[PDB]
Amino acid sequence: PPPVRLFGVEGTYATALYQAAAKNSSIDAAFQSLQKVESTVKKNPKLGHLLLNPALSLKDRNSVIDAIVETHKNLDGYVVNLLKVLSENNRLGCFEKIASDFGVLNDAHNGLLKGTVTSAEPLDPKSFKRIEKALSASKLVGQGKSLKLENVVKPEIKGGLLVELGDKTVDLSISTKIQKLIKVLED
Amino acid sequence: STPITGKVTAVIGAIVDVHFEQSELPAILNALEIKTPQGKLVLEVAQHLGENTVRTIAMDGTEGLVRGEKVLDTGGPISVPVGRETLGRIINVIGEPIDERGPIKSKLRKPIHADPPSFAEQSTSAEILETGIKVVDLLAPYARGGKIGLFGGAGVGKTVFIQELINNIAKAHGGFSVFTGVGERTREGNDLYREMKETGVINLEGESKVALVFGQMNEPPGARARVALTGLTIAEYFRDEEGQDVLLFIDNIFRFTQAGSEVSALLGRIPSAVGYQPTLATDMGLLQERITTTKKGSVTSVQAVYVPADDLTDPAPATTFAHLDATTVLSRGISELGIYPAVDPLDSKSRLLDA
Amino acid sequence: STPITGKVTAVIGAIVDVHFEQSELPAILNALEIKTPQGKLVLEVAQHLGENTVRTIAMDGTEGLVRGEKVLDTGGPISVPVGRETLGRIINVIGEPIDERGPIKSKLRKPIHADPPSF
Amino acid sequence: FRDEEGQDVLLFIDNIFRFTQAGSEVSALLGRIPSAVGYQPTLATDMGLLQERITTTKKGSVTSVQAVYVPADDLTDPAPATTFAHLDATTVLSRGISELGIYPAVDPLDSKSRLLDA
Amino acid sequence: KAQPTEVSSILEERIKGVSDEANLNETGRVLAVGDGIARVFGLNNIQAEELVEFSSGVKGMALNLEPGQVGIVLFGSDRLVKEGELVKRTGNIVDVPVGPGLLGRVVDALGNPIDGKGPIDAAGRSRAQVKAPGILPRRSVHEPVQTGLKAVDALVPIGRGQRELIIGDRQTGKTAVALDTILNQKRWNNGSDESKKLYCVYVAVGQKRSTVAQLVQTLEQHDAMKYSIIVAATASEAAPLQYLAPFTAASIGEWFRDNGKHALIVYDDLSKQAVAYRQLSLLLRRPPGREAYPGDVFYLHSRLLERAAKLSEKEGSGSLTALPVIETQGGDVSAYIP
Amino acid sequence: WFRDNGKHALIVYDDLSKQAVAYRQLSLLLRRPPGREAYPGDVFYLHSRLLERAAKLSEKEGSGSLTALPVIETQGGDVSAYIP
Amino acid sequence: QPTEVSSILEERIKGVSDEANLNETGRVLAVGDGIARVFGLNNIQAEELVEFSSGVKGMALNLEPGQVGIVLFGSDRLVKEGELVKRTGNIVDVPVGPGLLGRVVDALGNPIDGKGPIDAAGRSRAQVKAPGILPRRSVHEPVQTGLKAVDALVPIGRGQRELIIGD
Amino acid sequence: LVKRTGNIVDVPVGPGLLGRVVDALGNPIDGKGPIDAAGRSRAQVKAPGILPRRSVHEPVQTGLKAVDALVPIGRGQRELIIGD
Ligand SMILES: Nc1ncnc2c1ncn2[C@@H]1O[C@H](COP(=O)(O)OP(=O)(O)O)[C@@H](O)[C@H]1O
Ligand SMILES: Nc1ncnc2c1ncn2[C@@H]1O[C@H](COP(=O)(O)OP(=O)(O)O)[C@@H](O)[C@H]1O
Ligand SMILES: [Mg+2]
Ligand SMILES: [Mg+2]
Repeated sequence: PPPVRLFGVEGTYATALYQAAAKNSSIDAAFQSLQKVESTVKKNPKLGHLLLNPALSLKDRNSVIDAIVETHKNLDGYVVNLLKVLSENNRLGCFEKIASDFGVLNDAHNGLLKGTVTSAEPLDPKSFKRIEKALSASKLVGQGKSLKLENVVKPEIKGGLLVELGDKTVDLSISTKIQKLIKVLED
Repeated sequence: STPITGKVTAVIGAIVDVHFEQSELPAILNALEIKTPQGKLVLEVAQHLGENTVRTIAMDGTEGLVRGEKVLDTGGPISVPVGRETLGRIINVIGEPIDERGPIKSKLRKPIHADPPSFAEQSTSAEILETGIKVVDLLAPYARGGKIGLFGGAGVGKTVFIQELINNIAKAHGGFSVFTGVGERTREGNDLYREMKETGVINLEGESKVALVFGQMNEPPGARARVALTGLTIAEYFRDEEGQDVLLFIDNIFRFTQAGSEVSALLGRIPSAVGYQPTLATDMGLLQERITTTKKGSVTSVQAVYVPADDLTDPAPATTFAHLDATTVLSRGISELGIYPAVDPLDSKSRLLDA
Repeated sequence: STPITGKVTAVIGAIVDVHFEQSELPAILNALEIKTPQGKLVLEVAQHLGENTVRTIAMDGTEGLVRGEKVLDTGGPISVPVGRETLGRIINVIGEPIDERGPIKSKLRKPIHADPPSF
Repeated sequence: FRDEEGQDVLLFIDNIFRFTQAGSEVSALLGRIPSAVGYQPTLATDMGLLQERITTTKKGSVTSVQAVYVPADDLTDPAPATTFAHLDATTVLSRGISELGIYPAVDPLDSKSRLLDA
Repeated sequence: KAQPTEVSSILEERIKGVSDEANLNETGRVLAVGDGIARVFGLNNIQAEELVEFSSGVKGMALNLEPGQVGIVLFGSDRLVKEGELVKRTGNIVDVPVGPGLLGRVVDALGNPIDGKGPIDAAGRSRAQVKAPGILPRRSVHEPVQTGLKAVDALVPIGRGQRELIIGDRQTGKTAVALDTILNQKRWNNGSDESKKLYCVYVAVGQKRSTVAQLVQTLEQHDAMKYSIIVAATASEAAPLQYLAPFTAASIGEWFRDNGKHALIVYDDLSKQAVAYRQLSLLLRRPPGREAYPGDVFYLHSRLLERAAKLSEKEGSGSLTALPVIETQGGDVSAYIP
Repeated sequence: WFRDNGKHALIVYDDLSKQAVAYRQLSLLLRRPPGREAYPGDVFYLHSRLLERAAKLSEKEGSGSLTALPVIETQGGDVSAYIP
Repeated sequence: QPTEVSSILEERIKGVSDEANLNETGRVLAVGDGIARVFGLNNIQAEELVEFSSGVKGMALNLEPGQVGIVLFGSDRLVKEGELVKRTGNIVDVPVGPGLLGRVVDALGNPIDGKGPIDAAGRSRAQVKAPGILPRRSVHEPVQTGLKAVDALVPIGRGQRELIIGD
Repeated sequence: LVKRTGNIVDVPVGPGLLGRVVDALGNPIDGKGPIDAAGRSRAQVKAPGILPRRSVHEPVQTGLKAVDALVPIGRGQRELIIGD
């Protein structure tokens, strides 16, 4: 069973790649290959437009694949097979997404759970460290995994935090609390 | 030049999907010939599905369709034999004669679909056609180059009336004629050919004057839908190059529009125009507009309209009622009395019936 | 306030799809003005398709609309000028006076989708 | 009861049209393309096995007594129309006789049975 | 480091130049052509309902502008347009020529002559779909125009600028009364006073060339063809042509209306215009509405019939008169489009 | 088989509407594009291919005959439906 | 949107990128309501008989590129997802001959009367094309149905397709 | 953020709802004060079975002096009221 559930054709290839890498125990190699491919895509903005093109033909898609493969001389023994499968399935316009879900699968198993400590103002780094240790020591999705909380400065929050971690957010924001008294005040 | 070829990817009943290479994608209404063990099968494109794939309709029985077979394009629509040699021979929508009497060595070969004559070429017909039938010669005279409609239901005698028209016109006029058998029954077809042989209009060892474009209903719906335009192509080739008055005979225009809606049902073709076919207006006008009295010659289109239990509410009979100029309705009640021609004297009106 | 802006992604006849950024998505029944050569066009939101895209309905013809066109968010429903200055003046759905009598000198603009009173 | 016990079974199935209605119910959410007037595409087949499982065998007999609720009193509706052909004895309770005063309402014409023999 | 440079250099080829020297902003590649529809990716600078060339001879209009593909309605037969063909936008919204040159000539949805007598010398070019005259620059319909037919002249008089509807069944003689008005305009169109003159324009949306030809012939027999402009989008022509032809005639009539002259537009058989737009919408992934018609057919008809109006004396007192017909079946005008 | 062997055969196509309904179910389950009254596309082609087989052969083919007697069930006497 | 989403659906749900020789074999991706979807069977023909591992026969009507649509000759209980499927190498046929007379047979030719096996002079294809236009003769031998009305006013002849349409 | 309440959809039920107007969710909308409910019942509740159900024998006094009296309603009937 893959670490997390993925849905849609943009993600089915990601979980298929993760299952294939599990058989060979080469998840790290596939991950690094995907990062190298997306870095190459970011290196050439035109190449990113080439990937997203749905009208680009089978020979042209294959040529794009040989272009992205000849550099580094091979990304991985299986990710090139996934790329050619995408070519014969016409799915080069989603490779960034497939890399995204493969990365999500990677942090799902490698103990790299991510959190979003969103606040109205940028989080003070002394207060940032206090948030990390408490949630790391807590049992919220805790089975020996690290944590990667990152501050998300948004205007929707009036103030405070929404500690988000694995389908768990605490309604500790002062904005939601002051509103929650309003409806009962208007009884 | 290298032949343009591809591989079949899908076959859904009479609909076959073929994949082509780069710059190898043909145009719509083309011919996709696939070498089949049971003779020769060709497919006609209807719409592009993207990813170098074309959605086509089988022009012949879809038995033995396998994905990956090599299908070669003919460079356009499947050219049908056109010329004097086609007279006296039954020709299908695929150009392969079903009379086992040798291939038709026609003068030329024209595609089924062609641009209709321009607006300037359109003109009205005001010439009397001698049909040899007293009631329709007097009360509802035919028009030389016009569009005639032979209304009537079942058991009323439409097809026999058409073949009698061809026989009488050939006897009384040397101009060639063509009879497209859209939705034509095989037993009725054998009857038609036996009558043509026995009447002298079709001479196997000599010169004939009528060519059959029989539809053979048991072929896939595309053949039934396109035999009408095949016969129309024969008629326009006879009119233009030969420069003679020709007699186009539609077996059943109702069956033609039914087959058009049918092939619409196989494909996406979301019905919007009339309800059962969204394209019906487009191809219907493309067909009817092509019969026109051009400066080269005149084509008289005698179409038979079948009304099931007087289904005038349906737009299909009304559409045919809009095209024609003189009607020859063959109500069954008259034939039940003893007058087997069954044409109603008061309901068979003629546009050119004036002093 | 941050300069909320969007990019046109689809024009479904009258319907126009605009892609916004994270937290920049306006709610539904929210005017979205687009600068056009034939005047001023605004669009109210009715459906949130997702992926930072909101389906909108135009208050006028969408002639000449291009993908990537900048869409400015008013901040709330379609504000229309209000007051005694609007009396005897032809004012359209958007709020621009179409009586060819000059601009409306109204000091307030109450949103059309105001909160209805309670039972 | 018919096979093992070998007894004449008086099966009284009440509102058998609800079986086809539930088939159409599940069919809409099963991804099946709706059939004519919105019924399930597999109505004919599934009701075929259901009804053909009722028959008179050598072991015994099942005298199934079914009542069919015709939608809108429209006998051309696919489910009652096919139940007509998939059934021996028919007793149509027309509303036009039910409100006429003869509430038994058995329409004396479409109520036909195969036992009508000399 | 050298290999990334080499691969970047060689990526320019083997990609059919879809991104290089094209930019996919004014050009594009067709994914697939359907039933008068060609889905093309690119055209990042495309405009709404703007004309586009397919590099084959047929024109097109981007009525729909989906993010993944630009839904373009084919302006002609779909045979000559193929998937993967390079398209080029015209840079302008769909526009048709307007002027006095169209008098005594035939045109189509794209404003080109079909009979081929000669080139059209129309003095100006206006957009096919323009905004209706404003609420202020208009006046009450007061100039009377005689119809010829007593049943409408003495009972339901049509005014100069009124969008009166002559609605009937399949066979009711709507074209008969239309031609009656056309031939009754001959009394003033052969005079000198422009106020009484009425340059009538007739639409032939979806009508086959035989019927349109017979109508043009019987119009010529009355010597009334000179002052009448005839536009035709035949049944053999594609549905987009049928959809545009009334807008073409709207622009034609608006040219006379804004020039101080009086023009008459007769929107013959707008029912098949409605069904053609319904076909275009249903084929363009538009959500179906009532009777499968899209909800914007009312939008289309309002936009089309508000063009014909009586302007104030400020705009030269020119008026455009609308006389559509609806070919209902069975006399049931209770349907959504009627 | 009887027709090609010189013998005379009579085939009765009882309840062709049932065959049409079965083909409709098969096509709808197969996600084929539905047509009029939700019936499948190649249904008229099906009926033609089934019925045109029965005929009277020529003398050179053994003079066999296959007589077709199709039977359909109308819905309330409506002969204007697709299958009728 | 710098990276728009334009994908819709693909019949491939398991990325293998290896394995071959599935031209004659296949695996059932989805099966239900008497129909099945099988990936593989590259060299299969249109409505060609196909044999399942459970013994239930099938017919290949839908042949989309992703998978071949198989309609089952019976209930779908015995067939499950991923089961191996094999081609029969031939189209559906039916035993024919003079021994069919006096027997009741299944649609596939199996004798359901239960009075022994079936003896047929040969086997003929189920989907046989109609006889050609030329090898036909005018219907002249009458078929005596026995009822006065049909025999008199609407007579039926040998080789004539006469529809008995009724409520 | 979409927090879940942890329970099936419920509505206040009890004798305190007498004289009070509430919405679908059961919140007081008439503005007469809070709703005093004995408990909370699921909006979707399975209907009583055959044995828990009883034959309708207790009359319901419609008070219409019409057919509603000669053919009654009774306690427990779901008597429909159709019409335009
Ligand atoms: N004028 C006629 N003289 C002799 N027989 C006729 C005449 N008209 C019709 N029939 C007979 O009636 C039958 C009608 O067949 P056909 O015309 O093919 O079908 P429909 O009447 O439905 O058009 C023919 O088999 C023919 O023998
Ligand atoms: N006022 C009229 N007087 C005489 N004949 C008429 C009149 N109106 C219509 N017709 C007849 O109607 C026919 C044409 O009908 P048409 O105008 O095409 O109907 P519609 O306008 O509904 O399409 C002509 O043959 C003509 O004889
Ligand atoms: Mg006939
Ligand atoms: Mg008319």
